[PDB]
Amino acid sequence: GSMMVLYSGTTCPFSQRCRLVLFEKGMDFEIRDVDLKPEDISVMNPYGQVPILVERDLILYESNIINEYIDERFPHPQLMPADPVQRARARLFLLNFEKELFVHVSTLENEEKNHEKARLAIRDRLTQLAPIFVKNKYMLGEEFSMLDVAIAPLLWRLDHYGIELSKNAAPLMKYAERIFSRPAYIEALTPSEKVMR
Amino acid sequence: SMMVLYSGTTCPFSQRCRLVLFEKGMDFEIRDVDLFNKPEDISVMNPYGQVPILVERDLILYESNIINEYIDERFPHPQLMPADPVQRARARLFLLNFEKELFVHVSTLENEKGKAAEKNHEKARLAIRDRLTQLAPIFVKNKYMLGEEFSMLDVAIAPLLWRLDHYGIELSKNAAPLMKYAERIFSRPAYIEALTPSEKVMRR
Ligand SMILES: N[C@@H](CCC(=O)N[C@@H](CS)C(=O)NCC(=O)O)C(=O)O
Ligand SMILES: O=C[C@H](O)[C@@H](O)[C@H](O)[C@H](O)CO
Ligand SMILES: O=C[C@H](O)[C@@H](O)[C@H](O)[C@H](O)CO
Repeated sequence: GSMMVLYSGTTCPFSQRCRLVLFEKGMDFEIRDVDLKPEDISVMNPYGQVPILVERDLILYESNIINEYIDERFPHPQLMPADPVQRARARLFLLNFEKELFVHVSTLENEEKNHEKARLAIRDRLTQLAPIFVKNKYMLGEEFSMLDVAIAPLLWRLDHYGIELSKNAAPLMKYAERIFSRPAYIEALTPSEKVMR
Repeated sequence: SMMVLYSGTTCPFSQRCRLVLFEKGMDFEIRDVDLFNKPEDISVMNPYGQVPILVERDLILYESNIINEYIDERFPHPQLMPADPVQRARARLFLLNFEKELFVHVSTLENEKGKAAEKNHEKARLAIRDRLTQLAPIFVKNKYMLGEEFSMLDVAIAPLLWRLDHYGIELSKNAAPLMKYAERIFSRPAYIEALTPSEKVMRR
């Protein structure tokens, strides 16, 4: 039975992952907007960050941890592949997103010359990713997954972040629109996020 | 199982995977990798050019914790990640906090070389010392990291505890419960079997 409470940053891309996941699963939950921040935030998460998930005695932070937990509590729809081989591949992709893209998102969100280096790294990495979507509907092919969940807040914020993409990036934007069109995505978007595009 | 593990002979990350493999008693092949003369294909299989790498048929995994979670799911005996979703989540968060709080410093110690790295090494040592010393009181009442049952958390941290002398990390006396705990790990026959000859030399 669901008792989920999500402490969420209204313009936080990491929080948007969790918000997206909760709306995809269509279960009961409560979102608490955090203004960057009440004292209990650093009590619940010693790193002082959102998102934070609370369900009874459980306190979780880090968006991918939170989302994996939710995906296991409410397995429909399935966001992590059921097959162990596929699940491992996907976990490795998620991890690489964190290393290759979202460390730069953190720079953009949390910290000035570093911002420029961050944008360039994100452009370059997306340039490498773009050809995937020549043939694939979603990251793992036909099925929506945690990989799409994870990257969507970044793709959403490309203009907000002042990211210029290379010529080969067109299939990536088509892919991005396919995510943004999802009913859960629309529902999980904050008023503040909606203005970004 | 047709698992092949590319393993660094003194690589603490590789040791996690060797340890998991011996704990589960499955069939496997270890391919010993000499990181002083790293073969080109290591960088083909893993673009970060690091070991451990697990290859099983068409699957190529790297990152020790990803490899181990995969093995644990493929062969759940004994279960190293808790079955319960709440416990599994807690455990995953603990694992992640280990990588951030401890093993970024192990990476510094292992991967950065030269006289330039020595200031970074000293910081890595101090950070590891301070963090292990904070954790130590846990092992007064707990046999293993999650209590009575051995888990992935013990797997993850053991190669570091094994290497404290090797890294020149000295803990104060109040870290004794942590050392008792470490010996509780080291005495497991799986642990002893998974040690390479070079790793055995690491603790006088
Ligand atoms: N996060 C990785 C780190 C693995 C790693 O750093 N391996 C080191 C050996 S300790 C390596 O292969 N370095 C390659 C090199 O620089 O030659 C994991 O958990 O597997
Ligand atoms: O904004 C937070 C609200 O709590 C909202 O998320 C609802 O509770 C949810 O839609 C339940 O379905
Ligand atoms: O109560 C002890 C818990 O097991 C927890 O504290 C973990 O041991 C953690 O890894 C240390 O932060």
